[PDB]
Amino acid sequence: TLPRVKVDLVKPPFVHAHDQVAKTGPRVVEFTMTIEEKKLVIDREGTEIHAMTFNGSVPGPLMVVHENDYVELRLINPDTNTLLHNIDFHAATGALGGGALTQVNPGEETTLRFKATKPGVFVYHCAPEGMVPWHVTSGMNGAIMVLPRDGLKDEKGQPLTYDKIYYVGEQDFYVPKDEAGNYKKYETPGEAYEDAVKAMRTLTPTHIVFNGAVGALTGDHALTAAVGERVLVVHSQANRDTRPHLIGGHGDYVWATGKFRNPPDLDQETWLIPGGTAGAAFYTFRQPGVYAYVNHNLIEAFELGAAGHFKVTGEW
Amino acid sequence: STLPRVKVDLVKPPFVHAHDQVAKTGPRVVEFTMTIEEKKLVIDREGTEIHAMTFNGSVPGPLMVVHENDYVELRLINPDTNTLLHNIDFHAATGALGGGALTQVNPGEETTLRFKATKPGVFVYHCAPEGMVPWHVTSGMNGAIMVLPRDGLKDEKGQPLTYDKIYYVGEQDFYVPKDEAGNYKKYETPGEAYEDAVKAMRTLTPTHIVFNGAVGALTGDHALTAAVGERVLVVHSQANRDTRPHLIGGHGDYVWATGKFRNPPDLDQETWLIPGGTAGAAFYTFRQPGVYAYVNHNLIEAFELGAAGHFKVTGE
Amino acid sequence: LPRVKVDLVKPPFVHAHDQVAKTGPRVVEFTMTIEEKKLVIDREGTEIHAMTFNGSVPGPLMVVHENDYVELRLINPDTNTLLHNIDFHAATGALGGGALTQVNPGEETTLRFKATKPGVFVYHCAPEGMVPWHVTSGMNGAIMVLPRDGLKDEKGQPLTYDKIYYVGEQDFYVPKDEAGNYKKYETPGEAYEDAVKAMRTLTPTHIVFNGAVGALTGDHALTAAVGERVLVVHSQANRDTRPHLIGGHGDYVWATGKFRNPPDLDQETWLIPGGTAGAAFYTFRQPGVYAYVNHNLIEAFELGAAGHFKVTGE
Ligand SMILES: [Cl-]
Ligand SMILES: [Cl-]
Ligand SMILES: [Cl-]
Ligand SMILES: [Cu+2]
Ligand SMILES: [Cu+2]
Ligand SMILES: [Cu+2]
Ligand SMILES: [Cu+2]
Ligand SMILES: [Cu+2]
Ligand SMILES: [Cu+2]
Repeated sequence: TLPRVKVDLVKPPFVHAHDQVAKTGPRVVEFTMTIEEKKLVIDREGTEIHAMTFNGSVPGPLMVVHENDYVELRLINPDTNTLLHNIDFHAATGALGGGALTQVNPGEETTLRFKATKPGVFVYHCAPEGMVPWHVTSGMNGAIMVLPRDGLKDEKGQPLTYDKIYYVGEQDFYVPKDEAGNYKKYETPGEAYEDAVKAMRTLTPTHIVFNGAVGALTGDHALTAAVGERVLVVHSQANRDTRPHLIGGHGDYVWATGKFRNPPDLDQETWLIPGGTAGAAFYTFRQPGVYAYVNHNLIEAFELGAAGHFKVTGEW
Repeated sequence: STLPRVKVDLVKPPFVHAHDQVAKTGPRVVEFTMTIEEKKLVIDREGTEIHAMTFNGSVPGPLMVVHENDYVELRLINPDTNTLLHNIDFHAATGALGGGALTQVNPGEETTLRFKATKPGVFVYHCAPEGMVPWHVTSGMNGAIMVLPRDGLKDEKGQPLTYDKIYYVGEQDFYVPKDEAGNYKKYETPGEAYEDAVKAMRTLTPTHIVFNGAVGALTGDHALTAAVGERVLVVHSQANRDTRPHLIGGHGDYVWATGKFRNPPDLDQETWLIPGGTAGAAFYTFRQPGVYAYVNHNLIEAFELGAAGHFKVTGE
Repeated sequence: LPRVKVDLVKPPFVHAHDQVAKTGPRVVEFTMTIEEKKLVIDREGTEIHAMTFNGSVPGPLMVVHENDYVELRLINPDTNTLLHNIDFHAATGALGGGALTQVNPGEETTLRFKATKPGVFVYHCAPEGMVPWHVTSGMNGAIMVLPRDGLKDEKGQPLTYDKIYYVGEQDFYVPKDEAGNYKKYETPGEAYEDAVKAMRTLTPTHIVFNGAVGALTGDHALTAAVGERVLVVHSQANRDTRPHLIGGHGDYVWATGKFRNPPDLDQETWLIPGGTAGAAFYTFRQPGVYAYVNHNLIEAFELGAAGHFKVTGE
């Protein structure tokens, strides 16, 4: 009985078009994603890994719906892939049908549907029995935003409207090394499993990056904004704690654990986003220049890759 | 000596001894008794053994429940069968190092500790022998105590929150020493493992992280149970290292991440951070039947290190 | 706009100030001299090349009122060998607009920004391409921007402290050799290579309060008297920490240190994110000794994140 509306997901950090304040009532929003396993270069030294992704990107695209809409996803696992995948949504309640029904082997496809009853930004990631850590730390995760029917509100209940929105997915990678110390390459994901588990148990990442690779959000790929623009930055980490910080700016309004029924925190310099969570920060640029966006464990940002840039224009 | 007295018999986790959410009488002296027990314990599927230091023979120690402004009187017994000096620190107590400077007992002795529970919330209690604190805490000597508001739990709006079931999930990080051959080492006595224990703790990387003392301790047969419609409170603690609870398929409807009840709970949490040395409480109402997993959301720590349990929910 | 000059003191102590502003907006002037020097951080005599503001780790705590202007005269004497560039989490924009603020040995620069947001903020070195090395070498501190009307509890009522202490927690990554022994270098430049290798392990060899193991114990223990209201500013420019007052509590806590937000009550332990400064308010009710620790007990009692509070009274 509910009207359906198709959406075309875009590669992060960008987000598909949508209305902050819903212009209708509940609806069934239809999304589509194609799982893609592929080699990926994550740093400047040509370090390669077998990434497992949603739509060929790390992180997966940001989905945006409104409180009480129905999210319908068509997940496709082409026969070009070699592994089983089972998507999991933190915004949903229950098993969504059961592993047997959600699970998708190479050459299969399935449709999921659940009601987004809670407003906020949530993490979605793969959860294949016995290999959860592996898929998640291979890039198989993203986030979905469930906006309150009439947009975001400040601590006073007054509206907060953003002019721009970016989705920064933080990914921790655990690239296995040999005896010498050199990183290792593999022909297929499976051959990497053995060493991958061993590397993950060290609990020490070799790389921590935004949008899939070192520098992915710097240079000409830097995020953009103009003096006076209100920007919303959705940040997620599906497996490890992170602490975002906007160098030269602040988090005017922050939902560190990303759930909008809770009023936001003000004037945050840095905020902690727990592993397995998505967070959202709201900031209004008052000056031009270059603003870095980092994980404030500076070793993780400047050594392992967790840093990006914000190019802001306008007159000083 | 003016206050009425009541005796309570502690039970083994994840269960909690009988109690009233809404206090039925005024301040009382609640009497508890615990026997320290040093013993070999198997913590994983591979039969790995360690010398555990426990309160009442379990890891974690039992959950003590009292009401705000009651007096907690604990009789701590260290039988001569043990070999080490022990004591106990309550984060709920004031002065005397949480009562740690007053509860030093050698094997063959016993002591009675008493303090007023002036602050509502869940607190961690752990052993703190001078010179060997981390060693005892990471050997399993820690638990938690809940000081309920005299009027029970309330939501972010001041309305009562009543739970039908309560479970105490204690997360424990173990640092089992390995030899040059990469194998886990065994010992004749606790003190015989000190040197290696300290060297293993300084790596800051746990070999195991478990719920209720061992891998799978809360899975399968020993899975937590609930029925559709039941409100469940889950008290979760970690005496030494940060943790991030997540109920797969569910949420934290009302959460006190740092566990202090005078602070309004956070709503719709997908995952929440409980700091090392803190006890947290999450309230959830099951809507769909099935097996819900309860994990530490650093998926490597949960699925590779043991921090994962199960929730068997019945109903339609 | 009026200008006053204030003299900074070595932490854990804080320069005198008013909790409630007695005047309107002003320009508070501070001066700091960078100082690279060898430093012993543990009782085993382990030495490192510390990069510091005013010769101490952490740097001194600066205190101003919301909307005051902070003007800092940063001096990098020629007796140093590295270039430095200060960064303030309290400031908006990249301070140095018309001119660069980096300062090579033998140069100085003046910095000025408006403290528009109340709370405690981290300030630390941020040199192009060596940020983590300087920050983990001690070059960081904090600045408190008090609300004009002083602190308030969750009910909007005033909170006044009798004492204030600044505890800077520092994580060090001292490089080891083949045999597992800490390495020593002649200058900070010679250590760079091994330093980056040590930091990449993400595992500190030392985590200390006020620059060294035990720096806040014994004769240097923090002091208070029963009945006194104490405010403890705690910062960590690079790694998460979880303060805990053994035998006490955080009656009022601003874990992420921002005052426009009501504090949390009755905290046993609170998480302060890396790159953040937090503040805890407590009223001592009993005499005796109290420990102040990072509640990852291994980091506290094995790595050095522990200090003492000697309290007198009835
Ligand atoms: Cl910064
Ligand atoms: Cl999950
Ligand atoms: Cl303690
Ligand atoms: Cu997958
Ligand atoms: Cu998850
Ligand atoms: Cu003990
Ligand atoms: Cu403790
Ligand atoms: Cu510097
Ligand atoms: Cu910073």
